[PDB]
Amino acid sequence: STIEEQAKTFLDKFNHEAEDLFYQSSLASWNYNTNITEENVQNMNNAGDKWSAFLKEQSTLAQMYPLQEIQNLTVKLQLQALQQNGSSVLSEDKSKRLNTILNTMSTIYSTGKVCNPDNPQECLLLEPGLNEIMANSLDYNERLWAWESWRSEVGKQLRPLYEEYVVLKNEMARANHYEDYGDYWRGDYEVNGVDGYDYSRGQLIEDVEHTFEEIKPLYEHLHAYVRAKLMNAYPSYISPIGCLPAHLLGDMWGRFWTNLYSLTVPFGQKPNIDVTDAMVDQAWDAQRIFKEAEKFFVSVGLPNMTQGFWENSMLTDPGNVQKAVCHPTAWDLGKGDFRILMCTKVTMDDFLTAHHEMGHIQYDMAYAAQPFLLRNGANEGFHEAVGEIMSLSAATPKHLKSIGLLSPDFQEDNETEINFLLKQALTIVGTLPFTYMLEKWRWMVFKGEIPKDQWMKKWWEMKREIVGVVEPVPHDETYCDPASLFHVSNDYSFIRYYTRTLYQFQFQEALCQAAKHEGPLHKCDISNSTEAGQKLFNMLRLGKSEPWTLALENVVGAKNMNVRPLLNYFEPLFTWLKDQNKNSFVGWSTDWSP
Amino acid sequence: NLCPFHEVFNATTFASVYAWNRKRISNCVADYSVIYNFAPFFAFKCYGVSPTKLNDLCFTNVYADSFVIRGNEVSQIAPGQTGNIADYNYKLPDDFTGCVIAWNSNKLDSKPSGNYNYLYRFLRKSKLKPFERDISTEIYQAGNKPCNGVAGPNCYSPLQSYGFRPTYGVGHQPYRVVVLSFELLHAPATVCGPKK
Ligand SMILES: *[C@@H]1O[C@H](CO)[C@@H](O)[C@H](O)[C@H]1NC(C)=O
Ligand SMILES: *[C@@H]1O[C@H](CO)[C@@H](O)[C@H](O)[C@H]1NC(C)=O
Ligand SMILES: *[C@@H]1O[C@H](CO)[C@@H](O)[C@H](O)[C@H]1NC(C)=O
Ligand SMILES: *[C@@H]1O[C@H](CO)[C@@H](O)[C@H](O)[C@H]1NC(C)=O
Repeated sequence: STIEEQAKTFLDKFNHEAEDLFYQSSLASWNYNTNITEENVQNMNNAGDKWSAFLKEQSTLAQMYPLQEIQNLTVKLQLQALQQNGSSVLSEDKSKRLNTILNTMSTIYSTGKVCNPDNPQECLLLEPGLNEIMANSLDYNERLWAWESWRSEVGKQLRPLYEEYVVLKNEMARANHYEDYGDYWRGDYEVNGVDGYDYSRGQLIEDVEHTFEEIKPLYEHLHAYVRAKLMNAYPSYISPIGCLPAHLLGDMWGRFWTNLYSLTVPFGQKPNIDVTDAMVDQAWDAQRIFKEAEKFFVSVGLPNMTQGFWENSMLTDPGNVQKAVCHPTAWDLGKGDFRILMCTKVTMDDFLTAHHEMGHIQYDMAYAAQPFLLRNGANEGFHEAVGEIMSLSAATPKHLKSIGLLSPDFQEDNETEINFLLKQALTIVGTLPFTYMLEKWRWMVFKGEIPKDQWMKKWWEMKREIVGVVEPVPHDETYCDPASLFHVSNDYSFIRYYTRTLYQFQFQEALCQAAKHEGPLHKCDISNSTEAGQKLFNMLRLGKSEPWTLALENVVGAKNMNVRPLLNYFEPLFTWLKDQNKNSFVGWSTDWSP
Repeated sequence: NLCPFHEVFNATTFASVYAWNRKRISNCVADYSVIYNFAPFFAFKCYGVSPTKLNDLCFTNVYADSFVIRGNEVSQIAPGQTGNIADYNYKLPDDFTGCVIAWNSNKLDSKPSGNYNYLYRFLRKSKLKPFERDISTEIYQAGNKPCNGVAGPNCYSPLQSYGFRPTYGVGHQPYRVVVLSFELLHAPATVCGPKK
């Protein structure tokens, strides 16, 4: 028996045992998320301990077979995923210190309650209070107070922990035969062994930078329009030539500009599209919503869902008798069990997110034939891109008219298309510069080529030039403003939101080209297109077996991130912006001084 | 005389696929209509014999192999198939004049705690042959180093379990499969169909 045959046998035994234990762990987690008790917490703890203890032993018995003696590619990928040392390279004391640091950071971010104003009796929490007062606020002083109060009390707590967390993560990454933790993270968009379809962990940086350079003019036009619209509401608070203050971007950290729509809608007289009224008047429930979504998927060509999905998914909150978190998530519990957990209201947003999680489920069933370690997207943006394709398609007025929520009396015009494209750009384009900024900063920090005594200095100077958001007040080095973000504090990769944004529009362009759709791309409908369904399914069924380069080419025809689908998607909006903001300055000055 | 056609289909427990149960049926009236009592039959393939002309021929013996597999492994119970059931657990010949009957048993079998009593074999030195049974549980060494007993780094005990929870998908649910194989040896046939 050769080393590769030994690897095959080991990987098969693994796949089986891992599938069993993963089903047990996922079922325990689903029981908890549908029923928050103490017995359910204990069940998750036991199942997760068993799963992690199995994964450690299987990794330490996978280290035996070297990769250099393996000629197969699927076996190579499975053993590469299984042999990952992870945090085991660190000593016991260092590993426990890192775990304690991560837990303390997560608890500080989650339980953070700030109480500067008046007596500490009045304090707000993340979800209802701080988000409610940051999303919809017209008070510059109040917004500044909230932003600087959260950035001061919290960041000062994370920074002493964050520096040592960075040191420990960099040490672990170096011990893992990498260059830094940034390289460890970039090792996900890496292909080695395939000729013609290969990727490098620095090639990702080059590609991301080139794509952002391509996207930049559209972002500058959108930024100028946003500043011009914000000026009318906010007098004497934003300069005509300078950048945009960070605390007035709707979100807590300015990740999304979606909430900045009431102050930026061009055609206020023209009503926006919304089908909530007709949806609730036509006696529509969660069952009907999901039945319509599965009808759309069947019309596209994808297979229907199991009868167990309907009887096991919890689509509505079961009242206050039992408490259950209803964050919309699609569950792939393993052995043929697909469930969706969400609190479905009769709303356009809930309909769209039902389509999104249903696309996630379709992706999960597509690669159900792949081995356990290859049951994932080609990279970490493919799943969200696949879901967002169907979210984009199901929101079109043509599809709404076809299904029945939109009356035929309604007409489509350039004003409506501009409103829809502006909302889409605020949601989608406005997050790409921020994501690229954050991941560039984190990569530079982990690489260590920059010094440590100017973390916030470099963070702010990169905010000025990349995203165009300025510091409302000066910040010293005791702050840790990047750590205030959930992904930064909880040790999460953030380039996935950059990559998925390009991938989803590439997929939409390819599928609409294969659906013989004529006209603008934003008015497309993948529905009733078995050709588009088959083309998407070809990439869907691959999973992680084929390299993401080949998976992208199998459905699109390109080999990397392309900005052209995004640009020709937003071409009508871009042309309208160019026509409209010609009398106002475009861009941000570098000479601004508070 | 009516031999246990009902007892094979209506049995409290069904054997594992790796060690399946074979019953030799002889000296009978045919009474194939007892088989058709069960409505939810997931598969009624009838390779080599008409599914309506069974009650006209005579065979020396009839074998009713009964076992439990997954839903996506039912397709491997057919002449010429390949997988893990068709070459390590239960292979049936290329000719195979007979019928394959399978129906879902997610209620009788399966258990929320995990029904690990139903096992299958996933490792063998050589592929199985038509109608062969491998009950031995000797550990299948992966390569280049004898285990001299117990399992280890590249040892690997061969039998693998199903688990069969009731929340599994349709292709991962238990399926009681009863395979009828008619034997036509050049001997006085003992099983015949009724006729006036
Ligand atoms: C949910 O938890 C409650 C808490 O006592 C208990 O009835 C049972 O464990 C679960 N019930 C249901 C209906 O899920
Ligand atoms: C790797 O092994 C699998 C075994 O199922 C096989 O299907 C595949 O073709 C092999 N890869 C190559 C490149 O031969
Ligand atoms: C799924 O859709 C198909 C349409 O091709 C239909 O025949 C089938 O009954 C549906 N099944 C479920 C469970 O919705
Ligand atoms: C898809 O085709 C069906 C049948 O012709 C039709 O009822 C439905 O409105 C179509 N949907 C779309 C979005 O074109």
